[PDB]
Amino acid sequence: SGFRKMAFPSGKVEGCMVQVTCGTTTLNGLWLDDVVYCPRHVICTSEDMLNPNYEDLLIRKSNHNFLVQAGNVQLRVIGHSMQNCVLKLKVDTANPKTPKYKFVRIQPGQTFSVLACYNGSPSGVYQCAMRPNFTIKGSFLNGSCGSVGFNIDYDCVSFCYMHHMELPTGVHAGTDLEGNFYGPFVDRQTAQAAGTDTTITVNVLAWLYAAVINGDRWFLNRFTTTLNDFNLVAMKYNYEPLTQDHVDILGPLSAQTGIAVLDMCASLKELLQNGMNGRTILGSALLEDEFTPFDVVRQCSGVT
Amino acid sequence: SGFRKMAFPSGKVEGCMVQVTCGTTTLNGLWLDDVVYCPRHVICTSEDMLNPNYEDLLIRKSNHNFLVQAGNVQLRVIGHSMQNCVLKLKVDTANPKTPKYKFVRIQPGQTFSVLACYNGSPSGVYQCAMRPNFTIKGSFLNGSCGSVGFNIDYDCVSFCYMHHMELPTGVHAGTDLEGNFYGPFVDRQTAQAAGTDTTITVNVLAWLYAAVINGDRWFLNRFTTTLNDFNLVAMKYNYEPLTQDHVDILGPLSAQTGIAVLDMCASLKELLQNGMNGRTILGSALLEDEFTPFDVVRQCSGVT
Ligand SMILES: Cc1cc(CN(C)C(=O)NC2CC2)no1
Ligand SMILES: Cc1cc(CN(C)C(=O)NC2CC2)no1
Repeated sequence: SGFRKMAFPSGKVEGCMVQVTCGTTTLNGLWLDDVVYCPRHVICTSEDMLNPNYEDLLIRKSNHNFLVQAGNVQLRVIGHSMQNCVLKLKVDTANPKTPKYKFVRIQPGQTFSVLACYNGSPSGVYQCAMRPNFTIKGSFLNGSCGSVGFNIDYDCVSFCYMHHMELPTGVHAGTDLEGNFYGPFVDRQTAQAAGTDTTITVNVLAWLYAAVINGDRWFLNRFTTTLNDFNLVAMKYNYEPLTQDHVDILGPLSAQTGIAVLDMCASLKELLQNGMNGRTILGSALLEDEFTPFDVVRQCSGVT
Repeated sequence: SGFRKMAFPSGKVEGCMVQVTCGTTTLNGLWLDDVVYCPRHVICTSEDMLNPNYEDLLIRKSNHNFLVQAGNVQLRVIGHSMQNCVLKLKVDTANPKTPKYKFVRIQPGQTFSVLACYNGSPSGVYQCAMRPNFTIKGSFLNGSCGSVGFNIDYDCVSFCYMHHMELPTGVHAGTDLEGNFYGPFVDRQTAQAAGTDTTITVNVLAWLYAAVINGDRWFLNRFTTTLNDFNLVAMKYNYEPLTQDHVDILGPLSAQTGIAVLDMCASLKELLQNGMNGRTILGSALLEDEFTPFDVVRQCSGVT
């Protein structure tokens, strides 16, 4: 029993983190096979970041200008290319700790673990969601650039995020491992404002199911609703619309608890309209939206 | 910027987890050098757990009755002993992934990371505190027994907790790595009720400092207080008494922010008396107490 904001064990990713330095800029790289992936930011001065022309800045850079250090051993760079907003540095040594891996582009509302790194060295691990406005709410200081987000399916690491930057509002933006930003963000130090950070409704519902499974039941009410009625209330409270696809995804939690998804929606509707009245659910005074239905099943079933 | 509930990178501990089976009971062991540490519970049936005599149960057990598997390779048990509530199984192979390590007994209010494991396999990592009633609020299913809690200082893992059991209230109790329970708990399936789960005041203050550093400042007020005045309010709200030792520990955060500790106490006093009025601090609607002053400095400074 008990329900925690749980990250994947980070060991497989720790084995992939390196330091990348270009001139005076140091950040983190991801070493998979004989390729180090890092933000193309590695080539900018902070001056450059106001209006960088990355193709033009990159002409001035040779293989030997990219210093890649794995622990306290230097890797030899034998090639480099820009793919979207990442650099791929070809090194002469395959990472011997390369796990089975994939590159995946996640959807908003999907959760993942972040291994926060500085100078190629892991500092901590925490669990994030891709927000509906394609930001994440991370913990990243200067030097954390190139830290990665990931899911693990048994022995396969799915890399979904690389950290590039902090918006003036102190929320975070980054890319998939093909170098494509999530959302409309660019790797330039300019006016970039996030859209509405809506609540990930299907995740809140999943977490309410987790609460019931773990004995927190006070919020269960005598009502039901419909998707259309619930969605009118969702819209008013800046919750994402709930679709039949979300209802289908919550089916196994519905089955395990015997609470119909639309009944849990009606409980959630009352919590939105009435508030918590100073009560807590799984030690929270707000409705948690950074657990997916898959996360709740995993943590409630003990998957390794 | 941003502030997350962050665990230590788990790789160094992942390398130490094994499966221990005795008869029909499987749980997790910690493999350091040529010793596997596991809950003495490994020898009980669930029937046994109602009133176990561990010395008597252990007479019936030989080295060959303890099955230790590291990945899919069996370790040879060449000796076994009971130390308090843990078994030490001597194996014929030193763990080649043994990190630098210490065994430490933490105080209430100290935080640590838990690597939740099942069948010797890591499932997740999350951050815990030793509660003032010597419980922890974990996420542990059947089979999670022997999962460990730890801190890391650069390259040295300090092991502070091993998971033994769940109280009927769904909170958790365990031992240090010498096999001594935190608090008054015993490894028997009996009436064990936790005392008052008070709030770790010095940790709340640390987290309010983290909030100020990260731009959440709305709760800063025009008041100050004294330790004695604050403590009258703390007692009323089931907060731990704040000592001058806690004030001293918060000194560096005081210095960094320029908010006197007693001023932050007065802000906290107003939050206790007035509530949050539906506002959040670092994305929380309650006062978080599972960050130590050391945690806040570490996460705010980017220590690896
Ligand atoms: C603060 C903060 C920084 C970041 C990522 N970033 C832009 C950097 O690390 N820049 C340094 C490496 C040249 N995210 O939040
Ligand atoms: C639920 C729950 C279980 C636990 C730890 N424990 C008692 C076990 O794993 N018992 C199984 C191994 C024989 N903590 O919470």
